Amino acid sequence: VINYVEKAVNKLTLQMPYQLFIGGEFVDAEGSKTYNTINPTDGSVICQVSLAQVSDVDKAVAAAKEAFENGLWGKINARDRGRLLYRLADVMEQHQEELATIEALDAGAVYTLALKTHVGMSIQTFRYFAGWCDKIQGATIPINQARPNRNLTLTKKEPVGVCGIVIPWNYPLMMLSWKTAACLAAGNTVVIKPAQVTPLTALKFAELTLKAGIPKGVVNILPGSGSLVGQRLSDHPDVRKIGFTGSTEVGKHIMKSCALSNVKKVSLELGGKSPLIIFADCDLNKAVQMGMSSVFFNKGENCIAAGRLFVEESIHNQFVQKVVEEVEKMKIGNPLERDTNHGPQNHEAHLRKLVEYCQRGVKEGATLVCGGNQVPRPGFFFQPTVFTDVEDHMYIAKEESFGPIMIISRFADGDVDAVLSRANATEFGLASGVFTRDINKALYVSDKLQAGTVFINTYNKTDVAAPFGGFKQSGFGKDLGEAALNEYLRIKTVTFEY
Amino acid sequence: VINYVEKAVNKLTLQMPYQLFIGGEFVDAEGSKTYNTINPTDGSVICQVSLAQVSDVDKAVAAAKEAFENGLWGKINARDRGRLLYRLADVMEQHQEELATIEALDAGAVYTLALKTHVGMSIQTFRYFAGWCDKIQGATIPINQARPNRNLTLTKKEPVGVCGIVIPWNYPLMMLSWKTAACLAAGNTVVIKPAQVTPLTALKFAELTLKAGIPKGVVNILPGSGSLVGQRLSDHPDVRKIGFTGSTEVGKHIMKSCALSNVKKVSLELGGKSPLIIFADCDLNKAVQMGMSSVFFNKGENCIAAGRLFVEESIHNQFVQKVVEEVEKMKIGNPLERDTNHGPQNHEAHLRKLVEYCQRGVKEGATLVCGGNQVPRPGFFFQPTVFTDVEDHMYIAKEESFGPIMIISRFADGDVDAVLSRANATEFGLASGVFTRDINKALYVSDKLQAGTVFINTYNKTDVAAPFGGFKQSGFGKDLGEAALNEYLRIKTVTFEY
Amino acid sequence: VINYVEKAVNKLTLQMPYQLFIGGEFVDAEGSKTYNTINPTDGSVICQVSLAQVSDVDKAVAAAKEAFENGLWGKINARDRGRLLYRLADVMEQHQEELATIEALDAGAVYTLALKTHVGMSIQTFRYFAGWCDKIQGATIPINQARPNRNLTLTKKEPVGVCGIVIPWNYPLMMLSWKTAACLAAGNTVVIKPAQVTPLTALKFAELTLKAGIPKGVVNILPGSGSLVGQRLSDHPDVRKIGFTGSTEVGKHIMKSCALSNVKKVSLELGGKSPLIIFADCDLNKAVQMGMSSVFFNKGENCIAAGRLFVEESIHNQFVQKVVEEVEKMKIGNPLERDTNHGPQNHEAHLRKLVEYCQRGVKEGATLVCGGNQVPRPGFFFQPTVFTDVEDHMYIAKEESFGPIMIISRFADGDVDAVLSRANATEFGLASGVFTRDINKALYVSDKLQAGTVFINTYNKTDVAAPFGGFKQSGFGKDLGEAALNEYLRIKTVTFEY
Amino acid sequence: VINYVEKAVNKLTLQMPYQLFIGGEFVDAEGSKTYNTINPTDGSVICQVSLAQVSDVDKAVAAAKEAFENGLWGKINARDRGRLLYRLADVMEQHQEELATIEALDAGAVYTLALKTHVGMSIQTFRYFAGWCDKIQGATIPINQARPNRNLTLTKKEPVGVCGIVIPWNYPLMMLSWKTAACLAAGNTVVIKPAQVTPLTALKFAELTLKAGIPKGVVNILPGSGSLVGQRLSDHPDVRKIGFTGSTEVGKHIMKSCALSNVKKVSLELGGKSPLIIFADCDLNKAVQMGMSSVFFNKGENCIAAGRLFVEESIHNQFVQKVVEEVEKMKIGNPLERDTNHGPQNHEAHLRKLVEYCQRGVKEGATLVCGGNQVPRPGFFFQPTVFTDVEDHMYIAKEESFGPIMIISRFADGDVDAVLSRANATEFGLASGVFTRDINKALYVSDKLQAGTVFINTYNKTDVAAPFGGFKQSGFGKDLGEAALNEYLRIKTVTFEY
Repeated sequence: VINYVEKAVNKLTLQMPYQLFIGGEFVDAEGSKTYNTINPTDGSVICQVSLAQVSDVDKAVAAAKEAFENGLWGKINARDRGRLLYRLADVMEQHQEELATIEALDAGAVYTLALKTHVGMSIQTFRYFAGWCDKIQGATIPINQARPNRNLTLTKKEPVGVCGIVIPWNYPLMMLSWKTAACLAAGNTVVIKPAQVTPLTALKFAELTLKAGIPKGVVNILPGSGSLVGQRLSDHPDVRKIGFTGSTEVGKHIMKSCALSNVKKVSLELGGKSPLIIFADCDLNKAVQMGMSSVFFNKGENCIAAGRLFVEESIHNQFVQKVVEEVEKMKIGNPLERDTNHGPQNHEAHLRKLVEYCQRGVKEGATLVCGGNQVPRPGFFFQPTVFTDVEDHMYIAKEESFGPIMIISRFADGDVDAVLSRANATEFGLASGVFTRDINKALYVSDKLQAGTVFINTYNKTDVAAPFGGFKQSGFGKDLGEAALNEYLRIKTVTFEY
Repeated sequence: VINYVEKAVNKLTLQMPYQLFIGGEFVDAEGSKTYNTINPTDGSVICQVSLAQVSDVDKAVAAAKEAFENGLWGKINARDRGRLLYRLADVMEQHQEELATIEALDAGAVYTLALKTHVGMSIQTFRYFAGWCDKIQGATIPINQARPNRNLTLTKKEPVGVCGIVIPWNYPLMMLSWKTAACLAAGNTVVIKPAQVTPLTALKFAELTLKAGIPKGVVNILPGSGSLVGQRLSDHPDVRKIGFTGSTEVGKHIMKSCALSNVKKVSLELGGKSPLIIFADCDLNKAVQMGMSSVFFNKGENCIAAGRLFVEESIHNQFVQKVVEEVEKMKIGNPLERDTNHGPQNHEAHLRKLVEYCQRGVKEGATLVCGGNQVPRPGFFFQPTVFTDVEDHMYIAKEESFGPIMIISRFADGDVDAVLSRANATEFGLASGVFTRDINKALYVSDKLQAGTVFINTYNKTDVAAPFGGFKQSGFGKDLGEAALNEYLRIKTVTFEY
Repeated sequence: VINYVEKAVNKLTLQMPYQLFIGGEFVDAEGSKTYNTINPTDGSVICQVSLAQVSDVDKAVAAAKEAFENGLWGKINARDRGRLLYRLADVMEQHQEELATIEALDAGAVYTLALKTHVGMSIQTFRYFAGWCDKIQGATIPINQARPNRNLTLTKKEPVGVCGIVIPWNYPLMMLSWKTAACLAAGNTVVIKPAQVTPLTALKFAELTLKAGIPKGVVNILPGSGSLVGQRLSDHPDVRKIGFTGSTEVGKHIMKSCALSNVKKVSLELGGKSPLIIFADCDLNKAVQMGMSSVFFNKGENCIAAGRLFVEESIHNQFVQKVVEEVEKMKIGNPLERDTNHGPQNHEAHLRKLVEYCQRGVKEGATLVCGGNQVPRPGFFFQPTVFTDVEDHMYIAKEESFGPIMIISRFADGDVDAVLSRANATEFGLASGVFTRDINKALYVSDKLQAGTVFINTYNKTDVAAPFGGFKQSGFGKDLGEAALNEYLRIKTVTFEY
Repeated sequence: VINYVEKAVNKLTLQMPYQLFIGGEFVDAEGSKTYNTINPTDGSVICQVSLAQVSDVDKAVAAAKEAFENGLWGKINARDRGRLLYRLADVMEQHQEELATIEALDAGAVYTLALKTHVGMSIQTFRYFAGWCDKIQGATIPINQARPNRNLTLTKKEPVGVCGIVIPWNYPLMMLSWKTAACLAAGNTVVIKPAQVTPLTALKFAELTLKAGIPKGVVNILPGSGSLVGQRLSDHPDVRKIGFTGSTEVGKHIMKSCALSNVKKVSLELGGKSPLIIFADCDLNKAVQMGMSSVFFNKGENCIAAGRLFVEESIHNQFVQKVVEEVEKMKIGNPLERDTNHGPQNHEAHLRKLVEYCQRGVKEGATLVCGGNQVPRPGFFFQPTVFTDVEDHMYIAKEESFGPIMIISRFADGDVDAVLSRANATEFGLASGVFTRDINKALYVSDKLQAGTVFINTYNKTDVAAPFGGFKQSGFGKDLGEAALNEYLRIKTVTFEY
């Protein structure tokens, strides 16, 4: 029997585990330490959650190691491992309303969006990777023959072993799912650290692994702080791989820690300052719709959000007025209400960063066209914001907001290479976009953009089959697609002579 | 007009450049600093070589950056890049005797081995990767369609940009070639740091890039110290990837430096303590030949050398008897003499280390069967050495010698799981081998060995098509094979809506 | 509602459709023509089944074509096509006892075997290929650029369209599933011609596609004769691909008919005369068990059955003695009885062929050790048969029996190339096998066998992930594995200049 | 010594072999039978060429079988096979002016074009496929394990054996090269039948394989008639694969002959009636330039030639004006004059068909804008022709001219699906094109065109890396690219239990 926090909301009775998940069991932290998780819609405490300590990380890694080395997970067929992951996706789908509600409460995710993306995409993720398990293939290789003898060379794809996954708070279930699905499909076991401020879908996911029949110790979940739990994962001598999504500075420190312990493999998705170039020959009304999506989707708490929009001089003014007209129509409110378009920011500290961000933008001389402030109501709501007259030297031209802030610069009519130069003048390279009806421009611009993803006449179009990862200081390695599996596999070369 | 050190030796005239190679020209280091390179056959000075300084590193990187961003290398067809690399291999072949002789002088490589391996495998490497240039392909992916609209998703494989390559001294030209061929085939430009003690084939290779018509700036070579030149390459904001081969300790430091600068990609090949398991049911004569090769090849200065032999108890004495008989037959001497089959160790400090290594082995209780000492002749020759009665706790059972030292333990007849457990009891995971005529044991043992390469009834059988890299603290990433290209490429996802 | 033949048997109530399945409905053939399907355990009529006519084929193809061009199947995401095929596998699993019972009645398949293989492997097949739908990917290719312009080249993997599947009677549901799963996973629609003698699991499968939600017209099933139905499919101008399994002479005629109509694509699996080579150094008791399986699995009605065993002279007599002991332990009876391990032959005309086959074997001079005859009982049972002293010139050394007839030849001790030569002296090349504990022999023999599949120290080990198809007159193209998808896809190359 | 026809021409002394090439020797046909090859520039006899008989085909196939089974070609490393094919490409390059002059003489290929395309692409083809030899790789597959035992499954890619290649007369050397390079890269041996009317570059090519060191019997060339030589190749019991390019009717007959002999593999490229769709929003002057190339390239003797141009109503009349202006500037004459744009048709019978084709187009009501008859001058020149007011039911809208005849229909402005319907209403499916600056039209149109190749904003842009082959009655299988290799390889599955 599992201890729950029960809550009746959204016409459901939520049953939320709140303890550490280690070796198939929900257990209190060492010395029963806990912390509060906060609802961004009204600032209230949802419940108390176990606060993992160093000894708890060690118990989790030990359980993951045992599950990998001696447990059923390491012995079953690749095809049966896949069956378990498909059953897990089915169990998640049976609980999708509940998971989406927990996400609305814990993260401020608009409920209708959370069904489709936060939860719906996580289900797609497990189903996609489940189908990879028995389709992961090595090679046979036509090497030179040590005549008069013969040689056969093959490669074997093998699991890396115990992995640590450290994730951020913007899409708690979905980020967990991206990495976990690929990690488990490859035959590994895992210790997951959700962001401290958003542990609840992760703990509910953990209970779902029990319903799906995932062997004990395969998945272990440790709510708690990065500087304690995350740090110990990256230092642990039995952990062989870290998968990380978060900030550039923490990513640096994680890679350092992987280096100084046991040269564990690492992949890093480190956010960005993604440019969107909008030419005068685009479909303007579509560009407004997609341009706004690029910035405001999931209240701007979106790794690939367009952090700058460059708009061609001759449509710039019409583009801005049309955006303001559409911004006025956005319904801000409780994420659980079906008419809500724009939910609260994830947590209070982040809201404060956003207020300070927009003060600095006004200070340095950009034109505030709308928004810029906390919305007057309970919780942590921020008004959808539009800046124009942004210049390349400005702080808001360089720094990632991670909030609903459209940062617009103009470019001269016909100025393709000049605008690309401005778009590429960043140490980030996560995403980018271009809107234009002209095929020659669309193709040339996507070639020249220095980003891991280029959207053409769309934005936010991710898919579980399409690899997602950054260039330069946005990190390296892919989540999603076949490419993601390579992070979680090792290649063994076997050469016979006969 | 290039300055050479000219030397008549081995029935040819060596013309050795000795300066830094930057932006397609040979140039002195800052303040014209130099150092001496030493011939391990007699301890004599071969010549003075430029000693690269930090500002030379910045010059090399800026030439590489400019070659990549604006030069012909970034504009030519992939197929034409391939033609230049195939022409480079042909120029290397035209100079194969000269290169092999430089290698014999600088590194102590036995000339007939150097022609076949050091040089011959380098020519194969460039020809292999030249064929990859126009066969590097991305994907088209069947993503969910944003109905009523359509979506097309593709991936583009793109070069990463300026790369830094830092290599060790055991196979100077061949290590350089493994990494450089894959690096250039992917369309990157490169700054290479050869080990300080062995710069000469690298600088001759650099001259050959001019004869092959490789555009200036594409290849830049900086003889000099790792603590200075290597460090600055790992720290440089314009370098996007480091490929490194060397010690675990330096690899940790490079990975750390990659993190703390700009999260540059890194691959690491870090050596190991590779076990070779010899069962009683093998062909014993062939096991002696291959077992000796596994230790003594290239005077044991060999990343994948077997660092422990486990020999089934019922054949252990007869195996050791036969090994001793063959060691007595080895001809130790000048690497340029055609009768020589064991040349000098690469440099004096390494010779000292081996003497000390064998002292510790005797001290801790291992039976010295033969060798153990410097050979009483000029230069840095070390005796082919056999230890028996080696126990798992011994220092020589855990530490990598990188010298011609066969380290033998017994295992009981019928043991398989017990010896595997002892063979896998290391934080390294580079290579391994198993000799047996039994199919079931061969397959089972290769499955169970925790190493990047498993040889079955052979050893040292590398091939340019077969990926090579370690597990655990032997690092990550591959050299050789199609898999090596992935270290040198980035994946851009492009998603259209139409 | 659907019309069923109801039958209480095996502690179940069977509900068997018996009509044509066209455009999502069971319908009578033109003129309400029918034929009888025969239970091979007693020779009784199971029921009457619609007898498809030419006008019915034209309707099936029309329904398939509409379903492809205008129906839902042609519009849904690949991922959703995959979900439907997974759902199909789940429905087949929910009905596995019933499907296994129908196969016992219709094909004489021993129920416990049918559950595990005929049905169990069919379920695996649909789940395997369901996983492929959203992982079928084309390429982007680094072509030469028409300077000063640029070029992009990609390939798209597309369905072929309407396919005809013509299958034999030995594994009615399983053969249907192999081809249909790959065909549908690639996005095609299908008209299936089951062998006239075994229509019933196919018709039940048809009903299960309704339960799974497969759009109408995607799967169409036409019980009837090959000379009428099969021939029209192969002639039809709207069918773009035929997948065929059966005899070499019908395969040739199908391929000719594909040629003369509209150059439709064709794949052919044409049976064989598969050699199994048993060396004296194998595990002998295992060789007896695996050797028995290679011949007697599914009453020898097995495309990959070993049609010749070559046994090394020093173990021959002992092998034969041990085989006869095991053959005597075989329980011949009703496939529905749990103790049965050898069921009846599929139908009467095949039983007649087996009797004549053995008559000719005795006539030409082989020694009949046991069997060779119809068992004295109702139905069409054939006694497990062993021949020894078979010479290469004999009819039974050359021609496929497709019955439970073990055909044994000796080869001299130490021969390898001589036995390989005899094993390869056939126009067939479907499967083959080798038993030996010697790694060098196993690898060498597998290299030299001219067959699509080589089993090493096992036999009948097929897997849904492992491609299966023949060389030479055994045909071309693969079922199972990623390779199977290629028979059902076309590649479009798209080249842009910009 | 080799017998040559010597000819002083184009500043060279051509040395042209004229005999059969069998087993590395040039030999007369049976009974010293010969035929005349005709210069299409003036109708003169170039020389007499051996006329292969049935007994000559059997000798060529015997030489190829022995070369494959017992000769060096079947024994060398894949990498060494690649080196020989690279060297062959280099020998062809050394003789490129000579080969291009022979092509001018024998096929009427314009010399400047023959250098760049007929010969230049043939050289690229060998170099591309030479790079594939050591990169052809099979798989290791994660099958279910027969517990308590283990299983390993791998695939091996192997050559098919003796192949026959039957080619047409439009690009004699280039079609030979496409097929032969992929065939040989995969490790096969080959018997080539050049079109009877154009044997000379093939026989010169054969001599070049001797200079390149291709082992004797690997390549065999038999000039002679399709109905005798080509027929015997497709009937031969030792030929395992036919690669064919030519007409649909011959291709059907070839495929039928493959069926009835020994089920040999077959690939077919059968020409087309390829539509080029030109929208009003294209770059019009470039549309005219590319539209002209699409038709008139290589005097229309081009299997991917646009056989219908659909031009949007609002630009139709201007398009046709510009075309007539460009056609009047075309220089018609001797293929050796360096200003010739338009050479003679390949041979007399083809010229006569072109005259009848144009009579038929006029008779059925199409408007002849220019040309339509034989240029008055010696040889077989045909006037570059333009037809407008072409309607869908017309013979010239359905049938391939294979000549310099632009066949233009309008389509209504703003229609897209309707023009697609008309473009797709053919049983052919080889190539197609679309000219438009609109990205959404380009992508949608390329998706909907039922053709193996779609060109966007270009035409005739083939590349040795980009697979080329038809859909529907244009045949199946690819030439060029990695995909071509699969026609020439077979897959062996090897499954171990241990």
